[PDB]
Amino acid sequence: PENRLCPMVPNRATYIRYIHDLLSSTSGQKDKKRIIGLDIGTGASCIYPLLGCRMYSYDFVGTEIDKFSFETAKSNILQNNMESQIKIVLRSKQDCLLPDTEGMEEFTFVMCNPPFYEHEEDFINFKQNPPHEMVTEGGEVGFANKILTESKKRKGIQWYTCMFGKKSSVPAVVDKLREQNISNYGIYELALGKTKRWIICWSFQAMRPHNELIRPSSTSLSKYFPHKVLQNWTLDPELCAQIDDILQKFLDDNKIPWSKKGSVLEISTKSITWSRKARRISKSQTSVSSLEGQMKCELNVIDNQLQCKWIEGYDYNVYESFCSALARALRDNKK
RNA sequence: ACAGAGAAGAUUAGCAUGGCCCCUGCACAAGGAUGACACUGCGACAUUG
Ligand SMILES: C[S@@+](CC[C@H](N)C(=O)[O-])C[C@H]1O[C@@H](n2cnc3c(N)ncnc32)[C@H](O)[C@@H]1O
Repeated sequence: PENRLCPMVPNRATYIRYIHDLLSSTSGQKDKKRIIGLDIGTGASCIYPLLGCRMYSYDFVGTEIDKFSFETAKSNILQNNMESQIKIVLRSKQDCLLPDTEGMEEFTFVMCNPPFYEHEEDFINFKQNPPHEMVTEGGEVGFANKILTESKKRKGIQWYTCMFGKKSSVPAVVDKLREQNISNYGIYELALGKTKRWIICWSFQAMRPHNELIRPSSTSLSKYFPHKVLQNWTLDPELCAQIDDILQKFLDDNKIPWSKKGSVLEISTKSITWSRKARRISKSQTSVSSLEGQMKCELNVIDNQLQCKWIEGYDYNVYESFCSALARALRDNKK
């Protein structure tokens, strides 16, 4: 009402589906536990908790800055019957953006939509069409810097996300992420007519989501992409026959732990045992007996292909080494 | 009714650069080969909004 007064945007729905895919692609053996969310900037609409409840039955905590917006969020949830699922908090301009858990479990994800102006003169200079809601010191980069700074002290929250409305933002915030050595992040490019958006999610945990969620197809921001998670190959009929035997001999001759999972073949590596360094260190008397770096990935076969999708790890060297070894394994059998 | 095109110049053919798999090697470096790759450079061109 104060700033939105329109339900036409489906970007809220797509942001929530991105949350769902980012969680369901990174859950694993973990049970379907109660999931609680955080909406920094719940606003007088609180669309994010509402559609994260009506769509996947999550729980939510909404942190607001404005008295009117806090009251309106309370009313909205009161006539929505998620009183027992969602909570709302009013905070002053100086409070930390991440509220205390207050005895419950730590949030599974934090998700925001930072304010995106700096001055009222700049408001008018760019677009003050007739309308501290849209004002902050630094913009969507300064707010993201605050969130990044406070995300050192709450690492239990798995998936931190932030939404950016200017392409120039992605360089700065991704540069700060690389300064703080957050390897597991991602950019998701949206599309609404001509408008584009950038969901720069970042986590401090091992689970890596799908490529379609961290690496956008367009190579415009190719310098800012996270590491690769999936490396696909194309097969030919003799390999499309001997694929099972070749994968067996590869994964068994290299001292590589593995086990099958129905229609998907798995792996569980606690040390690189396929690199040349692995066999040299095993064959040379040295104090270290393992090249560190965990990994979980799945090798599946679909229609003359082979996929190596990463599903765990803090280190990209292990994934790249396994991918290259597998590619050579295909090559030394196709011919 | 209020957050990427509204622009730097880009992308790309390409030439370098960098790791990765392979071989050689005790290590580091060092070297070849190859071909699955970029969070690195410069653009013989080619065309755009
Ligand atoms: C673009 S609005 C996000 C509104 C969101 N799209 C919604 O569902 O209404 C930016 C938000 O930043 C929040 N915000 C700004 N500074 C804050 C602070 N210090 N503490 C809490 N929230 C803050 C405001 O409450 C505001 O809702």
